[PDB]
Amino acid sequence: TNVISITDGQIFLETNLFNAGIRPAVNPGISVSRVGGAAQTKIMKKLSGGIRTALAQYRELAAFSQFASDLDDATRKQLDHGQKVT
Amino acid sequence: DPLVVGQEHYDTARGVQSILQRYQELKDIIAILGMDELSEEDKLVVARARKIQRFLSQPFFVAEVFTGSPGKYVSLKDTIRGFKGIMEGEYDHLPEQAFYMVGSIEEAVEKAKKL
Amino acid sequence: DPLVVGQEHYDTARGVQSILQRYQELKDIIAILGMDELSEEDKLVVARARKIQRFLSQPFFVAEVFTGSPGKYVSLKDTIRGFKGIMEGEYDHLPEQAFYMVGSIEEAVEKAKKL
Amino acid sequence: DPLVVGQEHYDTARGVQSILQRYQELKDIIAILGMDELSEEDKLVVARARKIQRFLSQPFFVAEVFTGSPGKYVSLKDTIRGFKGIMEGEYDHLPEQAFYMVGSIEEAVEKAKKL
Amino acid sequence: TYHLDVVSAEQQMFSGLVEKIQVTGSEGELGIYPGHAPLLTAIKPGMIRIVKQHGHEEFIYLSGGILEVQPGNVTVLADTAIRGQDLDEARAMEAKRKAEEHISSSHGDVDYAQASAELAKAIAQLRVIELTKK
Amino acid sequence: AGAKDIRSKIASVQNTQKITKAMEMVAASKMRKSQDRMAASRPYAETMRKVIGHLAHGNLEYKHPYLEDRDVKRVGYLVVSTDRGLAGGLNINLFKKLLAEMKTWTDKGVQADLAMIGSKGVSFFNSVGGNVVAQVTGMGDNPSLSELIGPVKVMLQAYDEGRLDKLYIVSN
Repeated sequence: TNVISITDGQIFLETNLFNAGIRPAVNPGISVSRVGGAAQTKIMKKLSGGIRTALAQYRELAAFSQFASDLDDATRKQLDHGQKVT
Repeated sequence: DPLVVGQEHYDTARGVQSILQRYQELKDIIAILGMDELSEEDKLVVARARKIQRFLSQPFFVAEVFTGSPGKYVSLKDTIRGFKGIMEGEYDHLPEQAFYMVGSIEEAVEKAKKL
Repeated sequence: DPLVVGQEHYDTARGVQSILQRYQELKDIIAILGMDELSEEDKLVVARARKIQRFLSQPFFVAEVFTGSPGKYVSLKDTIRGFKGIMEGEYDHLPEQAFYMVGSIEEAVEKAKKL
Repeated sequence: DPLVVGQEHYDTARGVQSILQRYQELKDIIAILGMDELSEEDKLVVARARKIQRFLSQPFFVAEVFTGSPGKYVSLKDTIRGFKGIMEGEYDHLPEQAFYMVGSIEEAVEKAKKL
Repeated sequence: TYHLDVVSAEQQMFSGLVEKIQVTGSEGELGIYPGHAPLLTAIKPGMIRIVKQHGHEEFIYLSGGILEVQPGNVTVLADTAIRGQDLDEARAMEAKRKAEEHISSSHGDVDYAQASAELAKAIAQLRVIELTKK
Repeated sequence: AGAKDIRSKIASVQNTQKITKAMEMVAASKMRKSQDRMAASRPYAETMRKVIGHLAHGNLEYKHPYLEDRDVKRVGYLVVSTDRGLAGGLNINLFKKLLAEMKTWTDKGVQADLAMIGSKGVSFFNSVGGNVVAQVTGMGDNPSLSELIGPVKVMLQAYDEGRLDKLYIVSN
């Protein structure tokens, strides 16, 4: 708690995501950098917002992944894209 | 890691870990909603994971008294081949109990025939 | 203990205890899924356990001031007979409200006539 | 509370609260079942809730470098009057974007004239 | 006048009042009139002319079905029916191509029992596609 | 167990909430798509029930067994039922009405027969221990007009040969 309060940002490494094969194990949405895009180069700053939002959509569609056979093709696209980014 | 174990062994171990993790998630769904509610892919993963779980069991020499049965020794090469065999389709058709405290994969078929 | 109380009392007590324990086991299923998912024997277990819970209620004379209804004194034989009848299903046709705060099983049936 | 802010302010705030709560309920229906399910009175509360939600926006004097629009200061009587107006169904006919970042309602009617 | 109802297992083809109609039958085509003699019959591959109020016809393909005339309100039941502009001349010409192939490609009696129905379907379409131009 | 275990339990309940919400939305999508099929099938059956209005009353009417009222000794029921659980108190509230009617006929000794569509009907009435003459399961999203014909094949052959004296359809 002390170190969480002191620092500028957190990189949460997760055991479930490490056993699941996501080797860097970084848990998005809970990991954060309060400096953000100021730290970042113009090209990376331009491109990375797509990743941010794509994984945001993927998180909610992952619950539908069990029965994603019956979904709107727009939602199906968002899910397949979240999977391929992940 | 591959620099010691080689890619063959590393890939086999990581595959087993991923399968068991996925099954640990699916088991919670099953416990309330029932296995009929799953995807057929998830049903197959649950089946093959529940097999791998039992294949990791091995009767031990020192535990002869406890198990009333003779213990088994397995080589690393045969172990790798057995887990590859369960991760693919070769033994999709054997029951779960055919793997329990067997020994090599080459005699799990024998327990299945006995079961 | 069967030696001191005798077999009928002991058997009735252990039957009541078993049904109420099984009802505790079912309540966690019922909380999430609701009762409709239960098996037709589980629904009967619940339907009898609820009546047992109501029939354990009783008006007290010192509780005449609180409840406003006359207190009841119940002989042990009436208790054993009543709970044995409920568990055997003799009263499966009465509503739950018939059993709440009645002295004896006769009073349960008389309350049931007026619901 | 009515004894502190007065009945007009209290009723206006309670109305806004109720409308936004109802809109957050109807968003669930619009997702699960779609706009066809929605009645002509429920469509009205949705259409008003969007306008109330946007009229909550306001340009700040300190944010001008972001918005590029000069800031607004809105007196309590004016904001009460605006939300009471929208709730009473006058200004129903304006576009919902006439309310966004505008200021008071007297400036929303100017924005709608050119939007 | 009188009300006509046309339905198939897939959709309701028509429903409403009509002035007169000419309909396919088992032996031959028949024209119905207001208060006509009540009858029921199966229908061979063909079509129905729906001449509504003010004299406006429309042309419905009836590949197979049954027609009912017991009440003043009449009724057509279709095992297969197609609305007159969902089909087209190109579709009936494709049916012609299919049927002319299968006539050359059917050589026994059972397979001719099927190719004859394929031909009848093609011919009924080739008929309605011409009637559609009026 | 301790707070670690309680936290794990809470995680499992949260997972259950998400899954039991996603299959609420998917179910609503199927219910509207199937409402379209119902609304398309409705006119054809309504017209058919007008057509049998002729057979119900005219001045000249030939013999036909399916129309001739017959003295009743044996009655058949076609019960449609689900392939899937979690529908709540749908199946059983139908089945108790079926059993009330079946008991009503069985009271006077009139015999009864059942033919089922759907897994839960098979299981329930095998548990009660009634007759089952014919069966079909695995209908999925929507069965074909031809793939459900077995039960009606047997029930119609039974009403033709006088094996049945009435035939019923049973559904929500």
